[PDB]
Amino acid sequence: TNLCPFGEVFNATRFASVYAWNRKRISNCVADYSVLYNSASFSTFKCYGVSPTKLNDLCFTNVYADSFVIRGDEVRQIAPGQTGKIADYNYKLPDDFTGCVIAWNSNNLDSKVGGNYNYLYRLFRKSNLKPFERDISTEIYQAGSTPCNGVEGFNCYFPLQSYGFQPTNGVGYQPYRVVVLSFELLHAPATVCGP
Amino acid sequence: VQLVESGGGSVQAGGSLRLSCVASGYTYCSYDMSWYRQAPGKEREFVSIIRRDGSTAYTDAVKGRFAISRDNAKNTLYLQMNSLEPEDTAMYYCKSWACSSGEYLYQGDWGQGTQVTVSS
Ligand SMILES: *[C@@H]1O[C@H](CO)[C@@H](O[C@@H]2O[C@H](CO)[C@@H](O[C@@H]3O[C@H](CO)[C@@H](O)[C@H](O)[C@@H]3O)[C@H](O)[C@H]2NC(C)=O)[C@H](O)[C@H]1NC(C)=O
Repeated sequence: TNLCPFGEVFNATRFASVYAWNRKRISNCVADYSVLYNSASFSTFKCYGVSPTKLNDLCFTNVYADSFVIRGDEVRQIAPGQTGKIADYNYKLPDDFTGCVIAWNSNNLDSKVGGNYNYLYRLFRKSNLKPFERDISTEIYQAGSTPCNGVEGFNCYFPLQSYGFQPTNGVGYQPYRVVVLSFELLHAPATVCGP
Repeated sequence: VQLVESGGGSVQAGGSLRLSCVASGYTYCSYDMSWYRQAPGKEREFVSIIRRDGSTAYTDAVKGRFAISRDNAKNTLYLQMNSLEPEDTAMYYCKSWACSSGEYLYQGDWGQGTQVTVSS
């Protein structure tokens, strides 16, 4: 017993680019998921295992707080069976995924007049990610054949783009902080519970 | 980690300039590094990268006029700009890319930028 440090994930001052997404292992703590689902401040809150009522009543060996920023029209893609720039090249969930996506509009925090260049995403990739792969490679994307020779140019894409979040974009093109809770049962009996 | 650009200024076209970016502060791994530029009113375009394995890429506009170099001894990143045209006028920005070590992950950083300004 003390209190799981969800505080550190949700109220984080800075948040990760989606290519370079953060994971935070949660172990050896109480929980209290209801602080989460009862916030006001969550625009999105799909669960995919479990009614978030009865996940307060249940115990897991580990919990992971995957946490990045995307644009609002991308938050469609943070789910099972999804497809596009974000699901394919930046953050895939599995088809059998059982946990919770939370997100919320962060236009106040993560925008600037001229653009916030800090957030980025990956535009091209020789194939799609496996579930929960991350790729923080640079490496010039070869869209043609005829090779790149480390020039960026025609058919030769530097494959990480900036979002450039202004506060005068429309809601589809403004930044959303996302947080995926993933829940695994294993051998070594329990670590994270519910009071 | 706190990047800080320097060098650059007003320069007659066909001259040269050395940009210096100086890292300050630690991190639990070693990261790639880029030059970006943002022209007047155009957005931020990539200029070059250099990676852990010592590979470079350059943007086709600057390929063979411009050269990226690190001195890890002094934690300093170098852009040699030669035979500057007016098109090369821009605010120039150094960027540190990501890396992991273990559970931890480093995001990156941009600097304030410095103004290059190329007449004729
Ligand atoms: C993220 O940060 C905010 C800001 O510091 C946290 O909100 C605070 O949440 C607590 C939950 O324990 C609220 O507690 C109760 O509220 C009433 C009045 O609102 C107060 O009189 C009680 O004594 C009790 O503390 C608290 O009000 C609220 N703070 C305010 C005023 O903004 C939030 O918990 C953090 N998020 C996560 C997921 O950790």
